[PDB]
Amino acid sequence: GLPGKLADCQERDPALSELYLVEGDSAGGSAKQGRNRKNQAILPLKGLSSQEVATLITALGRYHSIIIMTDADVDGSHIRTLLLTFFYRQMPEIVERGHVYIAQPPLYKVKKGKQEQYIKDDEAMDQYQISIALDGATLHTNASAPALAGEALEKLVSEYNATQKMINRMERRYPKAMLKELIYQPTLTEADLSDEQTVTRWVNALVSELNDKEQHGSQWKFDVHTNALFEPIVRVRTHGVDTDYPLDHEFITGGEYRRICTLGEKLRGLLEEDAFIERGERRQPVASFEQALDWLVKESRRGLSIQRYKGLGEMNPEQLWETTMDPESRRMLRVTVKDAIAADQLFTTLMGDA
Amino acid sequence: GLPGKLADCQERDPALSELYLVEGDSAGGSAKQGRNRKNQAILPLKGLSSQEVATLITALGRYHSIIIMTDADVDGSHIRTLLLTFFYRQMPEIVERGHVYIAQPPLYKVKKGKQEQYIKDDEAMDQYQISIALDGATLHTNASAPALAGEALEKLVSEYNATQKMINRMERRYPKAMLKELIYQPTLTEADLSDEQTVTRWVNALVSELNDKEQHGSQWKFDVHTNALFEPIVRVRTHGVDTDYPLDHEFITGGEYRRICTLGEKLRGLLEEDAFIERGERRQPVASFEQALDWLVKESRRGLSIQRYKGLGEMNPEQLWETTMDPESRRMLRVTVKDAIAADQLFTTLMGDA
Amino acid sequence: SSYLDYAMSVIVGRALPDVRDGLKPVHRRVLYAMNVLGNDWNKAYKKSARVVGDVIGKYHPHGDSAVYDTIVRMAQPFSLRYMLVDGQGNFGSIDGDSAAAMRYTEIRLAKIAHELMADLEKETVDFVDNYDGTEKIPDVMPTKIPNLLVNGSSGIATNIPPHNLTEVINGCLAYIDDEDISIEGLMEHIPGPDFPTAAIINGRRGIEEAYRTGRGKVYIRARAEVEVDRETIIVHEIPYQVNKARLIEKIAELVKEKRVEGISALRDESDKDGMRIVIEVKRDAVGEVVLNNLYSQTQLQVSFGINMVALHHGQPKIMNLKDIIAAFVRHRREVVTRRTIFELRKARDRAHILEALAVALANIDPIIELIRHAPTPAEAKTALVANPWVAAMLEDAARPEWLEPEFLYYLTEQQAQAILDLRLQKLTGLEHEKLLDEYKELLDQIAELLRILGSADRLMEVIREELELVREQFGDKRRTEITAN
Amino acid sequence: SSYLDYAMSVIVGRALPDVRDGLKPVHRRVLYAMNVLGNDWNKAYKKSARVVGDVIGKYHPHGDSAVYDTIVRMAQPFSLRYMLVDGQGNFGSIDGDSAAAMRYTEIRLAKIAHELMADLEKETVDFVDNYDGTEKIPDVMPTKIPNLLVNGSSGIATNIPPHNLTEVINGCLAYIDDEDISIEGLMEHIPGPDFPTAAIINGRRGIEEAYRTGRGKVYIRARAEVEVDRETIIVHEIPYQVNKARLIEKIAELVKEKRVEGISALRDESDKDGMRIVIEVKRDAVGEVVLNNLYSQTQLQVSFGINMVALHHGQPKIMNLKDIIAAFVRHRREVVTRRTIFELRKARDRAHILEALAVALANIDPIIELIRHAPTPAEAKTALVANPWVAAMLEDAARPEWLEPEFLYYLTEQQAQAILDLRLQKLTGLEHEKLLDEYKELLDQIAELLRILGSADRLMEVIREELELVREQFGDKRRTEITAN
Ligand SMILES: [Mg+2]
Ligand SMILES: [Mg+2]
Ligand SMILES: [Mg+2]
Ligand SMILES: [Mg+2]
Repeated sequence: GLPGKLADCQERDPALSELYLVEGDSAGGSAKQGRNRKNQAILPLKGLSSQEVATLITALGRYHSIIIMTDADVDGSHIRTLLLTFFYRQMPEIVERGHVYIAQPPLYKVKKGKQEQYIKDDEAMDQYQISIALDGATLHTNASAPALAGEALEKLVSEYNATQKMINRMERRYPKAMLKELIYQPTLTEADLSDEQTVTRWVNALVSELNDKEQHGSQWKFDVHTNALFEPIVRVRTHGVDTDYPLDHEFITGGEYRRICTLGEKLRGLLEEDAFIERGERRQPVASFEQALDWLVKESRRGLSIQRYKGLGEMNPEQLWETTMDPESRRMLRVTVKDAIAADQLFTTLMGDA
Repeated sequence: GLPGKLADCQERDPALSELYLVEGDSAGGSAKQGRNRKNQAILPLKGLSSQEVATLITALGRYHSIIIMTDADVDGSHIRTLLLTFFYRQMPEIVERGHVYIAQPPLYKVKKGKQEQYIKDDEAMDQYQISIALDGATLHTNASAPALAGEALEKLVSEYNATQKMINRMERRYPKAMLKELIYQPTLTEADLSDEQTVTRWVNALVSELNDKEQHGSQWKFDVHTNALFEPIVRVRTHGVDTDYPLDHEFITGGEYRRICTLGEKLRGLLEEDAFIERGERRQPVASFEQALDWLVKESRRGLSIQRYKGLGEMNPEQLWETTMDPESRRMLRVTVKDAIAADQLFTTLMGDA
Repeated sequence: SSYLDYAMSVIVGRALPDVRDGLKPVHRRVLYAMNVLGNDWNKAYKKSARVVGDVIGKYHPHGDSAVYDTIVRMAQPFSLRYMLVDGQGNFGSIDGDSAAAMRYTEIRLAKIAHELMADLEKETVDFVDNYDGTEKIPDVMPTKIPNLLVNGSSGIATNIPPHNLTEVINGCLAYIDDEDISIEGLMEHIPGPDFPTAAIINGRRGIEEAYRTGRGKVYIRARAEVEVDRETIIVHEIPYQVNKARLIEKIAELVKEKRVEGISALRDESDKDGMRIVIEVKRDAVGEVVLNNLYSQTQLQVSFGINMVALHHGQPKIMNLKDIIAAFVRHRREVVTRRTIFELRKARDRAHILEALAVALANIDPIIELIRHAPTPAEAKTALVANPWVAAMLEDAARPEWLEPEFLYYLTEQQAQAILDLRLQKLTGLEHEKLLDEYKELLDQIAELLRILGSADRLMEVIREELELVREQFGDKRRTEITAN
Repeated sequence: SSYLDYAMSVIVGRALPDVRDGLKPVHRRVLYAMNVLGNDWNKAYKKSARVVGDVIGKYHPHGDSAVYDTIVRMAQPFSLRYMLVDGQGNFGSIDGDSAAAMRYTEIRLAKIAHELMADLEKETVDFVDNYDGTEKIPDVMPTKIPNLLVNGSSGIATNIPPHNLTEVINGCLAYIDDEDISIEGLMEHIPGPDFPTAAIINGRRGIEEAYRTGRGKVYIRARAEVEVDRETIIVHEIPYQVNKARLIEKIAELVKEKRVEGISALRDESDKDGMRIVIEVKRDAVGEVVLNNLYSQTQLQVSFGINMVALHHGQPKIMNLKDIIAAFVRHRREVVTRRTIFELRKARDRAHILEALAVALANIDPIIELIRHAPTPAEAKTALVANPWVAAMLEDAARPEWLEPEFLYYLTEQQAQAILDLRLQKLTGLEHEKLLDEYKELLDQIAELLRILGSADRLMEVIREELELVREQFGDKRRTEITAN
């Protein structure tokens, strides 16, 4: 029957009680040793859908808020997919009314000294690294703004990273190393292109830099194409094969190269080359702004440890409580009828034929 | 049907053909890649007795000499037991007529230089170590026989080992270390017991030796019991507990202590303490005969390697051929109706209830 | 003997534990693998898969899911009264819920396990070959804990219940003062079993009978209380080796067939605070009449057929309480002795090495010249060998028994290479004085070790000190109750 | 992207091989585990269990029987055209007989596998984390063999047949001389697939179509001959990926239902001399009429649907013959370059260390004094740091690019400890001259490495030399026959 397979709760009123759904092998036990008897009920499942199980879940319900605890990985998360697709198909309305949710176990556990922290996302993990890095940090330049910190610094750091992200998003089209150097090199103007002497010396300065900085076995060269409008060209020999990259009139006109220049404009305006960075007790002179940011991060991480979770079973029942099922701590996520739809589709996709 | 499960042979006449029976997982494959198509047929079995299999074996037979290839270990050899017990029960006459045999894979593989050797038993492995050790060996003593070798030496070495074997067979009753020293110490006589002064000094000499030789944390002591007939007693404190061993009138009269004395008599007659042993190019002076025998064995083993087999699957099909199924090389063993009887009993024993 | 007597002798070798450390081959391999790995209690957690592989690879290559289960059970609080494995993650429940995948769960040795394998490096136990013959495994663990009594065992035969460490350490100390003490003198410290899952033992005759003849049948009952607010039964603890979930199914089935009566609501409210089974008595029915009716038809009451069988000398024996205690104390004596002898030998060998190093410094310059002279190390070595070279400090004990009488101060071939091996950092005038300390401190140690080996009562005092250290560090309160009525 | 696009991107990550070394994560882990173990071709055999555990423990903890099967298949002569694993023991048969237990079978790396992972230590490939993050695994193997072509692959999708190494090495060398060569220019060296289990390929259009469009369907037929003495059919070799035993059952079933006719005796005479299937034609029946009737109803004839799909840049691609060859040659360039750069760096760092050691000897006595002076090594160290100390030999290349301009001869903190670490044996006047050789020989090497990195055609000459070394050492005869008719 039902008793022996389900671990019910004291609460008798639906909409005041929540039913957890886990994979026996992953959290079946830990969930039970860490739940709260008052309002948390636990139904372990095993499956790829057991029919007896499917009659147990039906005979179960009662409970208004039903949580699905399952690993994020493709292999383990299947049990979640089978549920969503079974819901959408057999029970459409239950998903629509917002009764079904999806537990969101932390992806990280950061701890500095006595303090520990549970971070949900890789986006939140990024927000946390920036936060630490910046806290207590101030950048002393010789420019109009002797000290750059607080909200102002965050603006800079954000722009700098935004550019490096875009760089990596356009990496296949142009060498990552080159775009990084356009940031430091003076901007090339639509008007500048019309002149050849300025254009040639420019692309010469660029290439001349890349070569001196290159640690890997690569060879940079420059060439200027004459267009009846002068257009620079950067040829790179790597590894044994040389490819050439044209700086089209479009490129110099493109918003992508503008965001690179604007960044360089701010950086060059802040006299970054010569500066001091403190965070926050100590400081060290930096030759570049990125060298200052690398240093910030080296400080922020000095005494902390970071643990990544790959599965629920990695943590004790107590830990599982503090992270996933403690009302105050937990970070749940409700599923939409559009999400159950996608879970039905995925199940069918895996089922090439049936 | 039959084809696909059995690998038959060219030979059509029973009593001119042999059927091998193996455990698929152990030798199923290797047997087939190493057999001789002419007269060797192979029937792999898996099981704990498959019924389809049992109808395949019946539908099989044909073949006069049927070999059972199976590991010696208790876990793997079960398939052999199931066969013998099935034979005895269902087919009594086939075992009685001497049609069923049992392959005897080597327990060792010794190789010196280009030479390799396959040794069947631990008894044969002992005969081989002695053989090597003695080959080219001669013991030079100062006694009436300047040089002791050949058949004469074998006699000595055999007696010496026979005594050490008996010693280990009576080890629980008396300390192994003590009995070894009775060999070197002068014999105690029934007549000697009647005198106390001689008996006391004797057991004093014994104990005094054991203590000087003891490397472990043990303490030897002597005591003489007066019997209205004097009987020595050796008390040993080990580890923190002391036990005492009485040299009863029976002991001194016993054949066991006689074999120890006779050995010592020969050894003491051969002036073993001072001697030379050569085997055979070089030689080294020895303080004891056992020190000479240890040296022999240290020589014999110097350049050889020894591989012990635990399972058939440990060796390639070619190797399996040269050892177990090559008519000239192989060493088979026929089973008696009395052996099938014991295999029926064993099966039943494991089957506490059915 | 017959092939049958051997086949029976090996099947019994796997099934029975060793009276000395209550461990079977599987457990002893798994634990030793953890120790070699450096998977200590004070080091970071390691994934179960890491250990399971190491075991499968070197010591016990017979199924990954088998080896893991072994580690699991040694981690669970409900199956072992004193866990030998420290585990973080989902390790299964009393309900029978499985443990998480071996790649997710994390484990390291418990503080108590380091005591089980205390003095394992010092040649205190015999070593056997592994399956392939490339590795060596302990024939037994040099244990400071009487595990066979403490944690017990099960035969698939023998059935030994766990016992409180504190009680047992006492009983052991009692056997140490008087070797002749009776089973009733022991039962003054060891009243009975002490299961991890605390419960109530009703009969005291069964335990007295089992400590005396090695065999007996004892009663175990669930700790249930009746509660008002209608009427409800609440179980705080259940009998050892009892699956709580299947227990629940059973009661539900009984009420279905109506073999038991007076139950309206049966729910499992077990949570992070502890175990809690709820049975709401129906109206027109008594709670304790329903309870006793349950005891009579339910796994709530279980008789534990004690059958203390364990391999003493590689041979099966049915032993009473005293026999098990004595065996642990003989084992301690042996480990303690063998330990000392090894410690002494090592001390000798280290003091011998030091003497060469110390003499080297005083005569260092001439040596340095020699080193510069001979192109080949062996040629400079031979030079050091040819001519012999803190007098109060030097004044024979330090020298190993194996060392010849011959070896101014005489040098060994090995010592010559030791002087050649010494680095340039040791040359400083501060290392000389430091080494002088180690040397002198080792003399005081060898002298102490000799005092131990000689005095038989001294060895029995060190053993008693070790047992006390165990009772304090790892001792805890009782959990099951014995109520003879 | 959507959760579905990711879930599909990971399922495809396990299923497809990497064009560069034709290995899937499982194979690359298993092989790397063997290399770390020191399980070389020239070392003793190690039990399979030993490797399986190491893999399960550190790199791929997903079932022991899964990891073993992987090692098995890499050992079998009938499944791999060029075995990467050397195995001794029962490793299963073409019939489908399983391999022996992992505790019995023995294995070590094949000579060819050491080439697959040649230059793996020198930072020539990227490294990824393991499941727990305690170990690092190569993202790909720095292979000298075009395995994806040589040994092929299978998708549970992609289907690539094995190829002769000699042919392929040629085709690679042909692509090296002219980057623009056509698929027909390649097919001058690579006529077609070359299965481990030799057989007859009847159609040549399918292979030409597959080398051109990456997709095609080819015919494979058993090599059967009719024999007199009545009439009997004898199969010497069968189609790749064909279970011989089930083939036999099939023919027996066909004759039962009488879909095929003219067979009186069907026996499997396969033995240590090779494969031998016997089918005795009945009287009143033709042998080759029975044979062709078999081809038509039997697995004796099998069409091999080539479908060359493989992950180029972590992304799935359908590639023709040339695309696969080019990818191997770009991979070689990268490995060769990255190798050099590392070799150069290491040479620099070693020459830099040497310079300090050499200078130390000439000024050795003053140093020795200093060492005697300062009690603490760091105090003697600081002393060495304070004052700077074979001129022709010294005459900047040797110095690493990272080394500052500042560092008489200047010393590094690390170098100070290196002089302090040096042992007394190195002091001999023969070690000085020996070190002088290593130093000078490294200069000649760094100079050579620089010559390589500069000259782009030089790098393409070393690659060609490596391919030739592979074709000679591991090249062998063809086995399957192509008969376009
Ligand atoms: Mg076993
Ligand atoms: Mg409680
Ligand atoms: Mg997987
Ligand atoms: Mg052939």
